[PDB]
Amino acid sequence: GAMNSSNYAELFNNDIKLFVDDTNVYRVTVHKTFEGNVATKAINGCIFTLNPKTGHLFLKIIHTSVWAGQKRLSQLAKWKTAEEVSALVRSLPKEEQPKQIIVTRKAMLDPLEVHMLDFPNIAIRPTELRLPFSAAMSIDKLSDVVMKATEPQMVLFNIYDDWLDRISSYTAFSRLTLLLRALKTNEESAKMILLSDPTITIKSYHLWPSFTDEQWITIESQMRDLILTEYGRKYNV
Amino acid sequence: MNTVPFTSAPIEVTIGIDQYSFNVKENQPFHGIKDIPIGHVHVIHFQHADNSSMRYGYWFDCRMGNFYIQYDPKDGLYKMMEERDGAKFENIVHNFKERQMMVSYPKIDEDDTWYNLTEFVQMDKIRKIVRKDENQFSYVDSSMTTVQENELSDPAHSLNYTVINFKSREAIRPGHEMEDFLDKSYYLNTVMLQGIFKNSSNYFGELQFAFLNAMFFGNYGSSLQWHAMIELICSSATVPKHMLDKLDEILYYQIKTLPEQYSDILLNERVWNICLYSSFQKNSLHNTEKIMENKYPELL
Repeated sequence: GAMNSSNYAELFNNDIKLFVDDTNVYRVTVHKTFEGNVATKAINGCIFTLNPKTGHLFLKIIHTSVWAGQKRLSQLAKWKTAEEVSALVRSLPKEEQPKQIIVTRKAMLDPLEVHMLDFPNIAIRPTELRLPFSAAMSIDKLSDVVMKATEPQMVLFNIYDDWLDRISSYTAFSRLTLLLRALKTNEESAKMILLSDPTITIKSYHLWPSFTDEQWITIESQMRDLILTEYGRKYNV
Repeated sequence: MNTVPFTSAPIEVTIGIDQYSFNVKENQPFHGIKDIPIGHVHVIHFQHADNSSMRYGYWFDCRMGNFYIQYDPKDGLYKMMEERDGAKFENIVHNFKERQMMVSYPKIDEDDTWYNLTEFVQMDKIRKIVRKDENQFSYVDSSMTTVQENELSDPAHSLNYTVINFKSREAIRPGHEMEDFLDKSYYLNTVMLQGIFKNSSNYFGELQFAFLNAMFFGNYGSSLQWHAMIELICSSATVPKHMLDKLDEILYYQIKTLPEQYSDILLNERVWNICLYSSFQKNSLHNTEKIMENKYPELL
């Protein structure tokens, strides 16, 4: 059934799995029309499909053209996500296909289940985890490739850079979720924390700065403080 | 008007005949049911006074042979049997009638209830859902599972209802996933009506049989089948007008006949709410929506 704190280590075992987050697939700006009605303008989106063990990110860019002349876009976005995930599984060699796909939002279960009927041995699962994958668009290089896309495109990243050379998947995932949680709670402050020191750069082939193990501890502390500061603001507590 | 004589009634039992029921006392001189209307299937059903578990019964049609009930003290149930000797049978019935040892099928002349519940139900279709080809009548009970329930265990004693599964390759054409899942018209019209049932009459006959097995035996799998067949129509944007008008009549008589006290176990809240208030056909079942809103507003 559902993926929670009870079965957390399962993310880092040797059964191939992918998280699918659909929260940046259908993105709009709401604006006033000349007549003073309200209208939406779609912007490029993305499916966030992540192997939490390897860090391999299948960023399917959703070009605004896929919405042209379609109705009920928030509903269509779930089915387009399911179609693209199903197409990605079918494109992988059998030994690379996931044994499980975990959807971050329960509204993806039926659409993905129906698109994956051909794969009855792939378990489609919800999660009780509140994962901050919506903040993926706060990673500058992911945001840049989505906004510049002029057509549908798949781009492959490693969202852990070279971290797995030094740390386990479990620790790499905990670092990623803390970074994304911070970026989601206070983007400006999180990005300030990440770039404040200009001596630590982001390699051309990386998403995050080249922090030493000691600098990661400091960064991770600053991110926790940011999340707590923000939480004390939200709630007056 | 045909007769189902009983050899005897050695155990205290509630006897059902279609929508009617009669208590018989242990060794009461009861010798059966007369004046059974020709032209319809019937069901004769039993619930033992000493073990109200296992409701069981027999679907039959008096046009197909001479049927009687005899208690089997080894298997501990009232069994239907065929009498192949016409003259023996006529002579048994004439005796029991002369001695007035038979209950009369108590039909009110105004009352089309049984016709309206069995309009599309045909003994030949029942015998394909309930496989026991050496008998012309069909045994059903509370506990018999459906082919679908057995997939999710004795195949001989199963109810072979048509498997309906909204998340199956049968229901969803490759490349029409969202369209076929949100609008089941393809599944209803091409797969089920044209493909498997051949016509709406056979589809309604199975729907009506599933309801009656759910109501008379509390057969849970029957109830699942009745709901699935309703939901397949209500979830289709494209249904022939005659089918919608006939469905509304069918469901109206089913809801009208359901014991008020069994609504909580026999009616699926999700299916009825979806069918009457959210589905493509939410506005197409006027009679059914009115009786449901007036009889079972709690469920809705």
